[PDB]
Amino acid sequence: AIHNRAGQPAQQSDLINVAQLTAQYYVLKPEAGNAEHAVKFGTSGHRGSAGRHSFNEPHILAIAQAIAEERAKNGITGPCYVGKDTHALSEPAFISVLEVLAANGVDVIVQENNGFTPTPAVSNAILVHNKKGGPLADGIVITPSHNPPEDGGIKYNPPNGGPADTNVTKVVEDRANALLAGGLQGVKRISLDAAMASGHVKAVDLVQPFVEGLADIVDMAAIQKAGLTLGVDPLGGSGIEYWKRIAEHYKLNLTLVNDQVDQTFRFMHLDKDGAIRMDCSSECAMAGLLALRDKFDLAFANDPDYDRHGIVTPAGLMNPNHYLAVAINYLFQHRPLWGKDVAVGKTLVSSAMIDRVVNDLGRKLVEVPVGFKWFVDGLFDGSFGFGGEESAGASFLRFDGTPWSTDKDGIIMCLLAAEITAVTGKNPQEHYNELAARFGAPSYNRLQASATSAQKAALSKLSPEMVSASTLAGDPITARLTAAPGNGASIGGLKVMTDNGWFAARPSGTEDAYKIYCESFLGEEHRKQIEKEAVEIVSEVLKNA
Amino acid sequence: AIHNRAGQPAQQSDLINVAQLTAQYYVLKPEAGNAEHAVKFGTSGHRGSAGRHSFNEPHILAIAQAIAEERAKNGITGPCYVGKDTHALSEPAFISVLEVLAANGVDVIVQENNGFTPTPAVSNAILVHNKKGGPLADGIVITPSHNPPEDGGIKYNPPNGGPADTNVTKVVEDRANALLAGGLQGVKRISLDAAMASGHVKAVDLVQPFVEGLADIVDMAAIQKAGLTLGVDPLGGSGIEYWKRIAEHYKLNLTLVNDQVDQTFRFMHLDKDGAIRMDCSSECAMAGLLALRDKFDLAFANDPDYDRHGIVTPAGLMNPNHYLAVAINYLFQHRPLWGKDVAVGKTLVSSAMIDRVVNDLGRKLVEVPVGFKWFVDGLFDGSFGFGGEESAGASFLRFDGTPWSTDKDGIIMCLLAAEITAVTGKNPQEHYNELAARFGAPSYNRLQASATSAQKAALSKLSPEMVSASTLAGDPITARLTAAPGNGASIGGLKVMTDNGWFAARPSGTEDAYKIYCESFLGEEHRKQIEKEAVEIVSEVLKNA
Ligand SMILES: [Mg+2]
Ligand SMILES: [Mg+2]
Repeated sequence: AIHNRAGQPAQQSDLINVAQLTAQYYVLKPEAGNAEHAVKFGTSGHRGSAGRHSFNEPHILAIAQAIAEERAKNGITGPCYVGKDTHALSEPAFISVLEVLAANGVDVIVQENNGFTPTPAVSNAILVHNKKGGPLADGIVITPSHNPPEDGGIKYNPPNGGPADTNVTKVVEDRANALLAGGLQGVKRISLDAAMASGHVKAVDLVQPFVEGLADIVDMAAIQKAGLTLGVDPLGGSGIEYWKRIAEHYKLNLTLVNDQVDQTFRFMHLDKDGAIRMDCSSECAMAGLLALRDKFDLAFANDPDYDRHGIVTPAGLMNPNHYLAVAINYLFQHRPLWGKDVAVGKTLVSSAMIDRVVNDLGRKLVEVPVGFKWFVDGLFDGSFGFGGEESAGASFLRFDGTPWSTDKDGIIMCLLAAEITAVTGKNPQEHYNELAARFGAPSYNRLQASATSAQKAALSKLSPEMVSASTLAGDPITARLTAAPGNGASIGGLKVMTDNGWFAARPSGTEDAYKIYCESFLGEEHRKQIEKEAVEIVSEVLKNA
Repeated sequence: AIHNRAGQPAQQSDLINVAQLTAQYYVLKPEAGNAEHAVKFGTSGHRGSAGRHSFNEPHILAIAQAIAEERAKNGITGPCYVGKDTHALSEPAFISVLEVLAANGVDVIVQENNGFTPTPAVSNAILVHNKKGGPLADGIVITPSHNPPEDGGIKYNPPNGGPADTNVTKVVEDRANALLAGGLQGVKRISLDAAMASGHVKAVDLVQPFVEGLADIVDMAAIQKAGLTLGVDPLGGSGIEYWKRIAEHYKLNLTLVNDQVDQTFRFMHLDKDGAIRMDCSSECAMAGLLALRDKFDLAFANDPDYDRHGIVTPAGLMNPNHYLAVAINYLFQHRPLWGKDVAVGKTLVSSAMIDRVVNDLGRKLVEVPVGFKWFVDGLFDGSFGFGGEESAGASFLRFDGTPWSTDKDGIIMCLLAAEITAVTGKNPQEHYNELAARFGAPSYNRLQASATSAQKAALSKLSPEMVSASTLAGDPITARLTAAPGNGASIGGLKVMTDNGWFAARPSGTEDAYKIYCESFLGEEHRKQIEKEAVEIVSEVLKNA
């Protein structure tokens, strides 16, 4: 809570001019020779804003062309599910995608009545389609997640239903930039009217199959029976009709605390930094729902692409790590059809409460570097029952151990909290309190500082031997890691562990800086000692960089 | 109220998708040969919606080109003041105008910071500019007035500051449609960036000079001294910053009841027909302010272009026709510099209360046909002190009898209500009560019935001798009119008068029907006898063909 208007309702002065920004998509163009305006198409696709010359018609035409080409080269001939969120720029982007996909002879499936579609609803659609064993489906999701109102995003999900990885994204990025440099000569395009008349664009209801399918992944009958008073802040996002449909279809006492869809997102409370950001895990952004927390047994919210979740109880907004540990602890004791081998995916900076829970359940922990990409294959083939990120995104398998969404799914994570409460009679925070009473209440913190460009490079080229420390804050070190133990993938940094605590140091992805994540099960003072020693270790190893 | 939800707050389901509509401006086009998609550029300019292929980039490019050409032909080489309202489609239309005007070498003056500008602010800017006597300025107002959120409009005001008349609009319309049929070949256009770099687009604050200028038309010192508690619903329109600046500059106890600017206009109460229409004279649309009316001595609202006014007191929303009479009766007794050479304008269908007031004051009444256009020249040369129309639009002179706005001005009409209240100690409704006591309370109504295109044609080609009746509802007929007595212009219908009442019949311009406006100073029963006989007279004079 840094900003002085953090947590306060947005004011008119905070808001964008939606129609102007949308005009800018068409009338402004990336600058020849300007790297800031180029396509940057990564793990979350390409994001930017029309007013900054970084999310405009030429970008989306170029990206859509590159995706059409790539998918064809990869032998994908089934439909492309194209979903969009509630950001303003998702509308012009969606149209550009249809124009180019249809021109390249791609069969596109869209939500009818220009509706909105969660990331996991695209993932789920792809998976359900491909299970049929015919021509392969893939998809595009037109969202910048929880970015502010002026931003747009677009990303690709290949036939395994998860985010595209760098083997695809880099080729797409280079191709799109080549097309921009070429004045879009290589872009094939037809008018929106022609695309709709072409037969290549099919409008369907994606909502009902997804909503009815939930019964195959969450215990909707136990939820119904419990008769809980449930609340949701849809945060003006892409799954607002999904929540309404879930309440209707499952006859739940589930109340939307507001039902606003507004491309200025003016209904939002401002985030910690005074911006309008639809972050379901942020206390400031969640101030609206938190002021009503006493009215519900359980409440929740989702970011605009509905791949992330925030869990509220009368006690407040749960810490996302705390919830992951509780979700895992519950699922692995309440999913008998999951094979003995089905494993638990965890990122290296997530809480070691996860480790403790997993060890207690006699289940395999597969620790991976940060990034949901590391869970996709294991969710897909059913070897990971669960994969989550401490950034409040996770997914888990259907009851029968087959995948539901291989991208993160905020809806199943929220409904899982309701299942937990219903089946056990205790909400997820009460469950966390019991974990803390059993194992101790860990103290977690993140630090950051500048590094020179050379130091930042050095930090990602360490070897365990470069670290001679044998103790960390009074305990014997049990591991010094530069690769994730679960999958052997490089951390691009360092993790050091003891039985009582750990730290991980990683370069920042966007600045010449590094971050240190650390956690102690002995408390605040012990954690502060870990911090001091982590900084000492990192300084020593980068001293010559 | 006709619609079940009239006067209710809009629901989400009532709202447009702003970015989609704005995208349609660019990606949809009018259908070649389809008259419904053609430019229709009349008294209010051209209005339509991008979603109906009637307000899209090609229309605006074509109209801007036609205006550039027409103004040059008419010897206008000073700047063009280009103002816009708060409708979504005003944003892309604004950009289109800039691109074409700059391409044509036209100097353009705009409100700084992409701000919004009332119709009368454009009119005033033109007049103030041209009083300096160099190259002539003109203007464009990008507004569809109070039309629903999905609509756009654009209209032209020549150097006399008033709405363009048919001698100009018909020519602009033909040229625009020729350009459309010609695939925009004769349209000169440069990019928005080029237009901004060209030096042809100058941004200024139009607000401050307008606000400071008000002291030369309304008695702001008297209003200040009275210390009234005033309220305003800006109705998310183009003058919202004007009301704020007025309050601050003149140190008034004037509160905005909301300060929303929202291209969905979701804050509105639904109009009589369930649409979202920003009509300041509609009780349904004004339900929000009316709910708050006990909080203020006097309150105001304006339609999005701020050329019309709504006057509220604790008794409710004033009937616009009543307010005109009150405005005239007050002004001509509180404007000593408007000598005997300054007349009162009145349209054909306005109340005969105006006749009574004007006679009582020993002033000249100039009765004109329906249409504000008939007041422009008289306002411009000072020979008309005031001219208003029944739909709550009017203007009047500065204190010294020179023009302020030759288009309708909502701001001066709202502030006049405050001046009346401050100077006299009686609000405008209280003044109407006194007029009713002096002259009787007239009973006014409008009737309509079906008419063949042929009967409507006959209706407009009548002569006084065709009305053989010598009495109307028991009184001798004192006038049988087919031309307006004040300026001799054809009325395109018939008006019959006695000392106690009158009716006027005109063909409908939008339906196969005729309309009869009727009023009696004897009361409702007498008015109904006037109706009966009017229908008989109309039937008779049209029994022909
Ligand atoms: Mg997200
Ligand atoms: Mg208007």
